[PDB]
Amino acid sequence: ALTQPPSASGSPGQSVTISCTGTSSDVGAYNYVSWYQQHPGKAPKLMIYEVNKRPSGVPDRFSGSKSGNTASLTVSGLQAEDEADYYCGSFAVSSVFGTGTKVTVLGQPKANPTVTLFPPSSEELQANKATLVCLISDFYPGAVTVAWKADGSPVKAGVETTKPSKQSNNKYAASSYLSLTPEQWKSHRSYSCQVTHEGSTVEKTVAPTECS
Amino acid sequence: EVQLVESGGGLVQPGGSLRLSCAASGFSFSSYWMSWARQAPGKGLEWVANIKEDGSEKYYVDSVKGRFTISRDNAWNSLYLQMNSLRGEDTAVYYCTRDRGWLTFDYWGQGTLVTVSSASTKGPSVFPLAPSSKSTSGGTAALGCLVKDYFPEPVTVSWNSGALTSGVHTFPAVLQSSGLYSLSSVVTVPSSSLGTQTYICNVNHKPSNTKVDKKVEPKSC
Ligand SMILES: [Cl-]
Ligand SMILES: [Cl-]
Ligand SMILES: [Cl-]
Ligand SMILES: [Cl-]
Ligand SMILES: [Cl-]
Ligand SMILES: [Cl-]
Ligand SMILES: [Mg+2]
Repeated sequence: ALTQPPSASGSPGQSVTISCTGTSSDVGAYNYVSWYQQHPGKAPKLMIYEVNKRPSGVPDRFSGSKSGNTASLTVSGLQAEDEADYYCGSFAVSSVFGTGTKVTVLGQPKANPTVTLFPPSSEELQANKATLVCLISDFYPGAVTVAWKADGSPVKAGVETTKPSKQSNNKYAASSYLSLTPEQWKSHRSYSCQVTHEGSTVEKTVAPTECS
Repeated sequence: EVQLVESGGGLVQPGGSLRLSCAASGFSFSSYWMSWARQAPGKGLEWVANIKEDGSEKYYVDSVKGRFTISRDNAWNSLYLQMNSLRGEDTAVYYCTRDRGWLTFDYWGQGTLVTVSSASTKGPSVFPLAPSSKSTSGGTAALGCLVKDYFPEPVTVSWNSGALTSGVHTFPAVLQSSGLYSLSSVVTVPSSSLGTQTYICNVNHKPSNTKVDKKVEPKSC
């Protein structure tokens, strides 16, 4: 319900603003918007409450504001440790927390993803299962969105996607799976794995009748 | 210093029950609303339940309304979450949090993992991710192993018994709705090697004492 951009970035010392969009009943009706920072493997920490207040020991380079149905978190003078997931949160939003934004503090050149899409193997089909495996590699910043299509229509059931994590060459990789029955697999002309990275999309397609 | 410490996380089977507890210190516990939040692995945060300073009001997110009960003990600075009719959807790290007002969580515990699965220890089934018949014409080709349906974590994956490490990436595991984990491992190799170099992923699943070595071959087609 509270919508955030999936990612945002800046180089050390630059500013970045991330937005949190709700409705007139929550962000527009109340000044009780919060911002939480979460580093990998750690609990969230409150960075901003009541739209613009900072807990003690949150650096003043974090500031919060609200206009309309949108709250915004601004980091003025990013430091590398600010790289984290940021969630907004609001009173009167049913699950409270926004969809979250990975803020990257840029430390290497932008790298576009390679997408590798494997159809179900003959062996897995013979075991009565059908997994499409979409491997996404060599991207940076480490934030992607993955969407699946069957015959051009969006497919949400049966998808599991892993959070990007570092490769040993320090670019990122992520994986996504579309788990189908063999009957489902054969009942469509094509399937696609569509990766959105930094506002642009790369899509790979396979077909049950096509030797990928 | 405000400190919140969860305990009680663990593996529980669907339909099962589980009680979480939180030990709070460093503030007037009985002066504050307290709240539980949760986070499925690699996913976003979700509020779960809160409870008024004196316990006279309890509230739950819709997904847990009527399955979960939150309670507090002000004399013992303790917050509880009774979880019932548990489901795979509920697999999450659960955080104890202090609510300073209007669903604002100014302090958070370290979190406790609840995994909801009916699975018993199970070795993986490994399927080849054969290189594209297009990538096969030259240059490089990605090939891999799909390591399916095992429990518990972890599996480790090597390639050619550890002789192949460059360009290997083993992904984190997903917990499927079945209650079992899957992951993939991929390696990029020279396409010119595909007809002469054998590529074998070595999948070790210590919990089941299972090791699988799967040869990954170019596709006949
Ligand atoms: Cl970097
Ligand atoms: Cl740069
Ligand atoms: Cl690499
Ligand atoms: Cl109570
Ligand atoms: Cl506070
Ligand atoms: Cl790896
Ligand atoms: Mg960085």
